[PDB]
Parts: sequence; C-alpha cells; structure tokens
Amino acid sequence: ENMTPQDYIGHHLNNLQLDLRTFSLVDPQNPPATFWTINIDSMFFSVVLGLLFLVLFRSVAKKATSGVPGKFQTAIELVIGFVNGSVKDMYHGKSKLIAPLALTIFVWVFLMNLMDLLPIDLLPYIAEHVLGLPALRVVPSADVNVTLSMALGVFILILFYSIKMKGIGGFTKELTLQPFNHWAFIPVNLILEGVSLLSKPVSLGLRLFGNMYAGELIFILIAGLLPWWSQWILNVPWAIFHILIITLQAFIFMVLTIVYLSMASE
Amino acid sequence: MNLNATILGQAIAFVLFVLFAMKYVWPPLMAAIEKRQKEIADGLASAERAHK
Amino acid sequence: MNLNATILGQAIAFVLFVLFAMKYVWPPLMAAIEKRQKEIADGLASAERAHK
Amino acid sequence: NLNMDLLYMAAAVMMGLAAIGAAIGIGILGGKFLEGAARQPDLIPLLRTQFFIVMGLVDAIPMIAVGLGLYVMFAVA
Amino acid sequence: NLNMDLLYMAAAVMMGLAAIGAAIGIGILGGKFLEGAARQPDLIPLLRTQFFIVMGLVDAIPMIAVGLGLYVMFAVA
Amino acid sequence: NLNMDLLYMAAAVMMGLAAIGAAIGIGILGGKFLEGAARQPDLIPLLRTQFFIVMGLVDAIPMIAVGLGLYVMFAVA
Amino acid sequence: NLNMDLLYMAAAVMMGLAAIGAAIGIGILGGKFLEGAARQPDLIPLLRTQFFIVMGLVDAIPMIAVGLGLYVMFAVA
Amino acid sequence: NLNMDLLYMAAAVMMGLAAIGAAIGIGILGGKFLEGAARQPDLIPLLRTQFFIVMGLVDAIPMIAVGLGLYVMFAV
Amino acid sequence: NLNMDLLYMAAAVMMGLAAIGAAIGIGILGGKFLEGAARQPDLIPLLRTQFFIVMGLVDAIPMIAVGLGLYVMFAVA
Amino acid sequence: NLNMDLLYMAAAVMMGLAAIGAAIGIGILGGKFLEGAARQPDLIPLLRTQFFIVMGLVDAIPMIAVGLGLYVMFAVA
Amino acid sequence: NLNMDLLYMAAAVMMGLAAIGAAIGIGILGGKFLEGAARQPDLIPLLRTQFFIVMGLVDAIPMIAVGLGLYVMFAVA
Amino acid sequence: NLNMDLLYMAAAVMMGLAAIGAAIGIGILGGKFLEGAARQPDLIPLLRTQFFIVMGLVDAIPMIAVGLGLYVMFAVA
Amino acid sequence: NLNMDLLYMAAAVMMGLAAIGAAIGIGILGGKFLEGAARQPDLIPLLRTQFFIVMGLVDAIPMIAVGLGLYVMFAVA
Amino acid sequence: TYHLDVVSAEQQMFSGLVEKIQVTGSEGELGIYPGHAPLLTAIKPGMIRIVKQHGHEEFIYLSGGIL
Repeated sequence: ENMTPQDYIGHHLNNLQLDLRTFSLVDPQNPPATFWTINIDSMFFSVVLGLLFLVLFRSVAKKATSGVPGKFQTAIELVIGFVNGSVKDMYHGKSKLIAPLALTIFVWVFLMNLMDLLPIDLLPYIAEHVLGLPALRVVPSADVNVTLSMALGVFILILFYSIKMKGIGGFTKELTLQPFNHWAFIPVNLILEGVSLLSKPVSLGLRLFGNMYAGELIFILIAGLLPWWSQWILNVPWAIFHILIITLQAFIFMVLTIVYLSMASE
Repeated sequence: MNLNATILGQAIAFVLFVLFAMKYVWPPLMAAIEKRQKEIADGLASAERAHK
Repeated sequence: MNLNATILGQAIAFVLFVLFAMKYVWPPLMAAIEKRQKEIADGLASAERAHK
Repeated sequence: NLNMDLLYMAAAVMMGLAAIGAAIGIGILGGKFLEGAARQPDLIPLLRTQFFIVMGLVDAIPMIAVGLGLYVMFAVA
Repeated sequence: NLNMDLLYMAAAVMMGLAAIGAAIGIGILGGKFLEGAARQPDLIPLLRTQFFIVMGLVDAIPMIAVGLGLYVMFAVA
Repeated sequence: NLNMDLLYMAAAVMMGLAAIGAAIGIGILGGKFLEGAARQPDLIPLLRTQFFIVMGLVDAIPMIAVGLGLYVMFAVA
Repeated sequence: NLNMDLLYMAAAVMMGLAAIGAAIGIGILGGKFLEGAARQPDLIPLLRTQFFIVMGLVDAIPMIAVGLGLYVMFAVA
Repeated sequence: NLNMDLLYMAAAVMMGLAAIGAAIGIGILGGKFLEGAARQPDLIPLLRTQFFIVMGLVDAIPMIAVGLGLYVMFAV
Repeated sequence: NLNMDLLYMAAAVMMGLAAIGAAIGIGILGGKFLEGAARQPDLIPLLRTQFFIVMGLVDAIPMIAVGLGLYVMFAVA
Repeated sequence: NLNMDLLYMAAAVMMGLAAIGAAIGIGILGGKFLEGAARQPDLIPLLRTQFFIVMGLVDAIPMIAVGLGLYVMFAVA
Repeated sequence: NLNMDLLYMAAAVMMGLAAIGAAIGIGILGGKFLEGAARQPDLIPLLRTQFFIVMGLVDAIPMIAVGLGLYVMFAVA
Repeated sequence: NLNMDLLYMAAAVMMGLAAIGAAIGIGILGGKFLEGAARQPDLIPLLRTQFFIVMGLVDAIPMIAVGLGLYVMFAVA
Repeated sequence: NLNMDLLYMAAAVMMGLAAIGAAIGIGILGGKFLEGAARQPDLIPLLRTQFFIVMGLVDAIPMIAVGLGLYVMFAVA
Repeated sequence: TYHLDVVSAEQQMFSGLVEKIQVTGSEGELGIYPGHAPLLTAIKPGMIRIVKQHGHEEFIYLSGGIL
C-alpha cells in the first residue's frame, strides 16, 4: 500500500459527499464545488444515533414501572432527573419545550461524540473494503456543518422566545438602551447587542466543533506517525482524557442553551 | 472547513427528534417519576395525620 | 508504511483502553444504579408501613 | 509555495493567543470556584451551576478565534 | 499580493488580542462574583444581576475588535 | 503599490491592545465593585454610582486608540 | 512604502501601549478605591480626592505618549 | 527550501503559547486547590474531584493548539 | 529615507514601554496607598509623604527613557 | 543553508516559552503549598502528596514542547 | 546606513524593558512599604531603612542595562 | 555568514525567557516562604527544606533552557 | 560586515529580559520581606538572612544572562 | 464527628457530638466539617445549624459571638 503518512492523514481527513444537483459520490481528488453536496456518512450515523436515542427511550416510556424500577429503567430515569434538575434550576417559565429540548441535545451530542473512542481505521476499513466507497470518517459532531445547524436552530429558538415573551416593544428596548441607556448612544449599542447576540450561538457551535475535531485529529496523527508497538503508550493517556471531554462538551452544550433561553425570555 | 448544504440536512433531523421526544417521550417518563414521588410523599402525609 | 501494523497498534491500544474502562469507569455507574434501586425500594416500603 | 505558507503562521498566532486567554481565564475562575467549595462544601452543587454559567461567557471569544483559525488552516489551507 | 496575504495576519492579531482581553477580564469579574456568591448564597440573584450589568461593559471593546477582524477576513479580503 | 496593507496592520495592533487594556481594567474594577456589593448589599446604588465615575476614566485612552484605529482603517486605508 | 506606513505603525505602537498602561493602572487604583469606599461608606469624598490626586499622577505619562502619537499621526505624516 | 523552517516556526509559536496557557492556568487552579485542601483536609477526595472537572476545561484550547501544532510539524 | 523614517519605531518602543511601566507601577503603589488611607483616615498626610517619597524612585527610570525617546525623535530623527 | 538558522530560532522560542510556563506555573502552585504548611505543619506530608499529584498535570504541555524542541534541534538539526 | 539604524533600536528595547522591570519591581515593593507603614506609623523610620536596602538591589540589574543603552547609543554610535 | 548571528540571537531569546521564568518563579515561591517563617519562626529548619525541594522543580526546566543555550553558543557557534 | 551589528540585538534583548525578571523577581520577594518585618520587627536581621539566601537563588540565571550579555557585545564582537 | 461546645458567659447551651455545622461568620457563611483547620472568627446574630451524629438536625439562635 503506497501510503506516505502525510497522504494517509490527508485521506483520513476527507469526508464522503454527494451531489444534490447530480446525485453522484465525491472523489478523493474531485469535489463538486457547488455547496449542494451533502456530507453523507455523518448524516447516516447522526440520524442513526438520534434513532437509537428515541428508540431506547420510548422502549422504556412504554414499560415504565412506578414501583421498584428495573435496572435498565433506573438509568433512563436517572438521566431524566439529572436533566430536569438542571432545567428547573436554571428555568422557571411555563414552556414545555425546554426540558425535552435539553434532553435531546444532551444525549444526542453525547452519543455523537462518544463515537471517537472507537479505533480510527476500523469502520473506514469496512466502508471501503466492503462497500467500496472512497472515504469514511464517522464522528458526526466533528464537522462544522452539524454543530452550526444545531447552533442556528438554537439561535432561531432564542429569537422566537425573545419576541414571544416580552414583545417587540421590549426586544427593541433591550437592543437599543443597554448599556448606556441614552438615545445619543443607541447607534453604538445597536452594534454591540447585535454581535453579542450573534456570538452566543456561533461560539456555542464552534466550542463543540473545535474540541471534537482536534480531539479526532490527535488519534489520526497517533495512527499515522508512530510504529504499531508504541502507539498505545500515547493513545491510552489521550483516550481516557477524552472521556472527560466528550461528556463536558455535551453537558455544556445543554446548560448554555438553557442559560440562554431562560435569560432570553425571563 | 467546507460550509455545506448539510447545514440544512441536519436541521431537519434536529427539529424532528425534538418533537417526538417532546410529545411522546418526556411526559410518559416524567409522569411515572412524579407518580412515584407523590405516592411516596402521601405516606409521609399519612404518618403526619396519624400523629395529629 | 505497513497499514496492517497500524491497525495492529490501534487494536492493542483499544484493548488496554477497554481494560481501563471496565475496571475503573463502569463500577461507579452500576453502583449508582443500585443505590437508586435501594433508595426507591426503601421509600416505597416505608410508605407502605405508614398505611397500617 | 510563495503565498500559502504565511497563512499557517497567521493561524498559529490566533490559536496561541486564544489558548492563553481561555486557559488563564478559566483557571482564574475555577480557583474562586474551588475556594468557595472549600469554605462551604454543601454549596458545591449550586456554585457548580453558577460556574458553568459564567464559564460559558469566558471562552466565547477564544472559541470564535479558534473556529476562524481552523477555518484559515483548513478552508483556505 | 501582500495586500491579500498579510490581511489574514492583521485579522489574526486582532482576534487573538480580543480573545485574551475578553477572557481575562470576564474571568476576573466572574471569579469575584463566584466568591461573593459562596460567601452570601442568598444574594445570588442580586449579585448575578450586577454581574450581567458590569460584564455588559467589559464585553464592549473586544466585540468591536473581533467584529472588525471578521470584516478584514471576508469583507476586504 | 503595497503601501496600504501596513495601515490595516497598524489598526489591528492599536485596536487589539486597546481592547486588552479596556477589558482587563474594567474586569478588575468591576470585580472589586462586586466584592464591595456582596458585603453591603443595601449600598449597591451608591457604589454603582462611584463605579461609573471611575468606569469612564480607565477606558479613555482605549477609546481614543480605537477611534484612531478606525480613522486609520476606514479613513486612511 | 518604507516612509509613511512605518510612521503609522509607530503611532499605533505608541498609542496601544499607552492604552494598556493607563487602563490597567487606573483599574487597579479604582479597584482599591471601591474597596476602601465599601469599607468606609462615609469617607467617599475624602478618599476620592486622594484617588483623583494619584490618578492625575498616573494618567500623565501615558498622555505624553498619546500626545506624541497624535503628533506622529498628523505632524510627521 | 524556504518553506520548512517557516512552517516549523509557525508550529513553535503554537506550542509555546499553549504551554504558557496550560501551565499558568493549571498553576492558579492548583494553588487554589491546595489552599482549599489545607483548610478542609478531610474533604480532599471531594475537592479533588471538582478539580479534575474544571481542569478538563482549562486544557480545552491548549490541546487544540498542540494538536494543530503537531499537524503543521508533520502533516505539511 | 529609511535611515531616519525607521528610527521613529525605536522612539515609539523606547517611550511606550516606559509608559506602561510607570503607569502600572504607580497604580499598584497608589492602590496600596488608598487602602492605607481607607483603613486609618487620620493618617492620610504621612502616607501621602511616603507615597511621594518612593513614587520618585518609581518614575526615576521611565523619565530618562521618555527624555531619550523625545531626543531621538526630534533631535536625531 | 538558511534552514539551519531558523531551525534553531524556532527551537529557542518553543523551549523558552515552555520554560516560562513550567517555572511560573509551578511557583504559583508551590507558594500555596508553603503558606498552608506554615500554618499547621502537621499536614506537610499530606499536602506534599497532593502537590505532586497536581504538579504532574502542570508539566503536561511544557515537557511536550520541550520534547518537540529537542526533536527540532537535534534530529532535524 | 543600516549599521547605524540597528544600534538605536537595540537601545529602545534595552532601556524600555529596563524601565518596566524597574517601574514594576519598585511599584510592588513600595506598596508593601506603604501597607506595613499604614498599619503601624510609629514604625515608619525602621521600615524606611530596610526598604532602601532591598530597593538598591532591585535597581541594580536594570540601571546597568540603561547604562549599556546610553553607551550603545553614544560611544558605540 | 549569517548563521552565527542568528544562532546567537536564538540563544539570546532562549536565555532571556529562561531568566524571566526562573526569576519570577523563585520570587513568588520565596515571597510565601518569607511569610511562613514570620508566622511560625522556630520551624525555619523545615520551611527552608521544603522551599529547596520545591525550588528544584521550579528550576528543572530553565536549567535545560540555559544548558541548550550554552550548547548552541559554544558548540554550535 | 552585517555580522558586526546583529550581535548588539542579541545582547540588548538578553540584558533587557534578564532585567525585567531579576527586578520583578526581587520586587515580589522584598515585598513579603517588608510586610514580614512590619509585623515582627524584632526579627528583622533574621529575616534579612533568609532574604539574602533566597535572593541569591533568584539572581542565579539573570547574572548568567547579563554575563553573556557582556560576552556577546565585547568578547564575541 | 467532632466535639462542639456552645457556651455563653452565663450558662452552657450545647455539648453534643456533631458531624458538621453551618454559621454566618462576619465575612460570610461558613461550614465546619471534621478535621477543619484551626480557625478564629466572629459570627453575626442569627441561626446556627447543628447536625448531631446519626444525622439529627437542630437550629440554635445566637445573638452573636466568636467561633
């Protein structure tokens, strides 16, 4: 196999993509430039993990014993109480969306991130030497598109709640008066309170991206740049550490969302 | 890196998983949790009334 | 480069990783689930005796 | 070649300064979190939430910087 | 050509300094807020208010800089 | 000719350093303000006054520097 | 190129460092001022007078560099 | 040729600034941790847990930078 | 010509570094002075005396730095 | 050739910063270890244990940078 | 030409850093001299003595640097 | 040729940063050591011991920096 | 020969950086000395002893740097 | 557990074995667990929470004092 590691890593950093306009698969040297060229492998695992989440939770919703819970029921209701406690700590309104939104974000992002702990070459080995397709990298959250989709969704929700709960007459009031509160300063505030509101969601996405993307890259490097008999001594001290990341990077994504929504409406 | 039409292809899958989780996952579970909580607390209320 | 050897090393590392996992990370979760079960069982039984 | 080398230095500066900022800010904040936890252990849960709130503000601009750095390093490349 | 090349370095330095400043200032302010909260848990809702007030000032100047950085990266290009 | 790019560079330098100074100074000052508020929670309107008094003074030179960096970037360059 | 852009750069350097110094020094001083004021909620004028004294000292030497920066902005260039 | 040393310098900048950030941040955090442990020596195992939590964020950006550093040092 | 247009950068560095040094050192010293004044108000003039006493030692070096910078700007360049 | 200039320059700037990080980072830690021991020295052997536990984390990145610097200086020549 | 440019830049740094180290180093020390004085003014002279012993060391390595700066400008041309 | 000049420059950078690190680290550590003795003189036997134990770790890396700076200056240059 | 001039930049940085640290490293240390003296003034000489011990460590690396800072500008030159 | 005394100038108020306590020191709230480092402070008028070993909780009102 004629892989110089510098090119092996480059191959590892390529997605598998499809032409919305022409219904064709992307190439190792060839990409259809037009943006309408869906990243396909992450969509499959993404929707797959959302499916597995909803499945595992409905399969206990329709078995829930209010007596002594089964060992499996206990963990799902544990995570439910965890999320509920966080929500009712940070939020106080009557909106019924906040709690399930938070649970979806938490568990979905957690399972997405957890993918990276798998050995890096295995599924790329299968998806080429069985299915023949040219490329595969599996961590859904390790791509800007998905995290920005979530971030812009949360931004739309933020705008929805800020409009609904205090009206345009108050929304324009916050956007113009604070911080310096006099009309001569409204033109300046209109800048800051804007970019601020824009940074809230954008950073939210990038925070999740940058951690995971580089968190994947390390493993790639460890594979491409060390002999077999040594890789473990630098793979293991990283992998365990990454367990501490994938959790927090999920948890934060949950909490900040609540913190924004509760902060927007109230 | 490559800003891509996937930015939309994800958002769809997002708003779906939120709603089926909302209407058909969360109330079913929280109802059972609150049921067990209330029906454990009712025993404490019964003990208080027994003393009273 | 010997790609097969790189998968060799990946598998060695993953075996050591799963060792660390199933001998430091999982017992906490199982003990937490068991603690929850004990808690709910004792709550329901103590609430039962209140009725008598 | 002639044009596409300096870009890596440009991104390196962004990521280095963002790393210093985020690291030192979150350290300064976590130090007071641990001091508070040490004065009143029972408040560890409550204070912890107030940490993740305020910490969410700390690393905003550093993460904007990191995102644009990765863009320059892989979108322009 | 340099009118094209060096602008990414120009944006890089702006974004790095904005990141450092915002992160460090917000970290100090949040640390003092956390320790005040740990010493007075009932004043949490009051102090938090002032926090978002005074932080609204701290975050002013950096968001100018970062903004112009983006303009230099993509508008003037 | 190349002349103009280093004006973007100069604006970047001046504005980033002005952001550093303004953010960190207001961070320290607001941290001390919150420390004061946490102890005497009824005196918040008095201190909030005095804070604002000094609040404008720290960021005088940063304001000047940001103004002149806007001058250099948009008026000159 | 070699003539004027370097003058703009020198002015940027002068004013950026002046901003750093003035902002951080007056932030420290004002933090101590607010601490003392919260400790003594009746001596606000007696202390703010001393604050204005020592702050008049502090701001001065940055203002030298700021005036010279304006000179290089509009009298050399 | 003229590319390699310039790329090595671009990598060295990232490595150095990441070291600065990680060291100073964890030093501050560990200082506060130790002054906490000397106060409530029986709750060391509790406070230490919190430390390992917050450390996971302090080392968030550095390990990004270090990662990309190695990339520039070996992948281009 | 560059032989003179470039020395303005030496002047700018030489005096901006002195600007930040003097400002921050005097800020620290004055902050300790103000805390002293706040704790024991019927002491103010004596602490003011000692404050000026050592403030002179603080500004000793920045003053020669600024003088040499002005000389290099006007007389030399 | 030209390479063996910068191949050393880089190795310096990486290992110099890696020093500033490792030294100061430990000092800030070591101080808090001493002030705790200087109150109730009966805990010296306990706290010293925790000290090393945390110090190993401090030298995580600095020693990585030192290793890369040694690789650049010796192996890359 | 350039032979007699660099030596002036070499002065700007040498006297610049030497200023900062001198300005901050004393700005710290004198601060404590004030604090210990404010707590016990009846002890001022003895402290005032010890200060000058310590101070004379701090200004040692900075002043020589400034000297080597003046030399490097005038006698080294 | 140019090699030795920038080799000296690299060693200079390396040793300046190493000196910064060692100085400030041992300074911050010794400050707390000088506080401990005052609180509990009579254990000085002991705090000085622990202070040396910590100083060794503080200086571990700057020593490598100086070692390699000398290695360059007097084996490579 | 360009070789003649670059050395002055290699020395001027070292004797600058070694000045910033060796000053501040002592400025911090002496601080904790004075506030130690002001508490237990009967022990001033004893503390002085330890101070002169600890200072001898702080100046370890700086006196090396300044040494070579001379060696470069006079012996290599 | 540790031994706790609540003593007035006139008569003693509590002498049990305790597992932790919580007070409002002059500089903020404050919680004492076993093995706490030696400490001295004033406490403001208000309640103090004792938990006797076996977990029995009670509240004592204090008009101030020194802890």
